[PDB]
Amino acid sequence: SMSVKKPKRDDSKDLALCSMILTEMETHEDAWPFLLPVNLKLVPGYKKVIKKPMDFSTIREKLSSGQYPNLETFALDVRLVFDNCETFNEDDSDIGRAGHNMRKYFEKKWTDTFK
Repeated sequence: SMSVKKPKRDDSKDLALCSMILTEMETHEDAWPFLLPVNLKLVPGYKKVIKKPMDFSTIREKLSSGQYPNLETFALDVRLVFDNCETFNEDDSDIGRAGHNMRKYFEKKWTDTFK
């Protein structure tokens, strides 16, 4: 509350560390469904159904330009990518499996780097 704060966690390395995680997600062999925005002209139903599209290149641009206020808003966009994927793709599909795999890969790096 006013003049009452928990001890100050060092957040000075968070930007650099989120960048490293994102590099690792970018270079994963199963990243290909997520590297670029879904083409809303060429994929019927995507625009109407997925209210907040997100992809790794859009996260990269947001990260590089100071549009994440803190590490939690970064994680929320990464998770959005996988939530979108599950909304539109059957579990038993190459893309559906890719999304589950990448979400696992992310959540471990996230825990190991920050928890």
